[PDB]
Amino acid sequence: EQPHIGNYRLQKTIGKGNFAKVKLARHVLTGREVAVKIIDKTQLNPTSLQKLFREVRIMKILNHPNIVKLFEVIETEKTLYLVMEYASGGEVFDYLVAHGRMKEKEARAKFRQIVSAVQYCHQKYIVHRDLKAENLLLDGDMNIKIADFGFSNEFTVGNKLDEFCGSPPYAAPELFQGKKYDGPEVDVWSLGVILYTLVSGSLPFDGQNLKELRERVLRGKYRIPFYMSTDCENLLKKLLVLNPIKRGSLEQIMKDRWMNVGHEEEELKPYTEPDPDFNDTKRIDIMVTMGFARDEINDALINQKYDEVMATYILLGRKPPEFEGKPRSLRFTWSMKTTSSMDPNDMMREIRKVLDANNCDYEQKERFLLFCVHGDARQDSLVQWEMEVCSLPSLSLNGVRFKRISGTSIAFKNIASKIANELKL
Repeated sequence: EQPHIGNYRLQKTIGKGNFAKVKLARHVLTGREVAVKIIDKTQLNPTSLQKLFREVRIMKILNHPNIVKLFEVIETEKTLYLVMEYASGGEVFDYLVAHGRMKEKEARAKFRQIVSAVQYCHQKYIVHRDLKAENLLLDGDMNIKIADFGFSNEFTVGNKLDEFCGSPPYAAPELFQGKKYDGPEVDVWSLGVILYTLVSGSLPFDGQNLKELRERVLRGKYRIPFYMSTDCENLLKKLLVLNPIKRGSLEQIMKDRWMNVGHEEEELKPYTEPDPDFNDTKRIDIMVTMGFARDEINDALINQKYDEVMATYILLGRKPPEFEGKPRSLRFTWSMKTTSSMDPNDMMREIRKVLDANNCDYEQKERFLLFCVHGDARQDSLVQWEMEVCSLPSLSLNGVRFKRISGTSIAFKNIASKIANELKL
């Protein structure tokens, strides 16, 4: 029986991977929603267990509105639990699944938040090294929420790193060569791969094998589409520079023309951390009435070890759940390809038939939600995802929400697109 861990009631899985799985949960004392990353302690070798100490250490010190925040760390002998901020809006590549290549003015809104977060990290001498699409999540307001610092580490001027941990398509060419790197320049490369992909719909480098992907990456030439602005193409000449010394630093990037069109007054400036507010008396007096002793509270916030007591206090300064006095009414990136007037239960009968024809297996979980799976794990093509029928802000219109649980974004986009093209609603 595992419905609970610590003070949390665990819910569905919202993320899965080779060595970690994430579940949505509700804190039982304060009602807030969280994501719980479940790391199995028995399958770690010397290197992965040094990454996990680096991961919890680094998340303890980042405090930025577009970086997933840590709430509590709970340990057992064989399992480690990181309780963190739940990003309920999906991932930034959902725009490309739903709508294809993004408009530069919309890509700029997210890329300003991504660069703000990533440069805030580089200002605290932290490099992410896994800035790939799967790690750019969105909250309920579609704000960027950068996640999974598992491959992350600190850097110091004068010292160099040698690990290669991130995804090959987003990896700077120094990594492909086994070359000792300085750090923050491999994220600046990797952000150029992200921006090229959001405004063009596909990755800048790709081959049908790693040797071809490596060769294309090292030559550093990508396709300039007809619809791409000079401004955007001049910025990628600052991100995708083959020589790491010649690549801009994100401080310069912030002052690039393309990142500030539409923002002439408010230019993108380095984010300055707020001041630590570990003495909010309203939240302390709420905790004492929930059964915590004032001294235990004060000590826990001075010791800063992300235990039960510190977790309740952080969670209290998050928006409470709304007071309580059939498809869901949700705000998601709907598309006219999947919007319809048809009765939702016949919408699911249609969704289930199309899944069968493209050899997708699924399991019904709620009245309007399926968990779907397609591909073969040998071909790096296995992908799992949710499909839910949700209402839109009108009278009888409903859509189909796709959310990836597992698998590559590339493979998710292929299978989700093909289902959406063939839904007849």
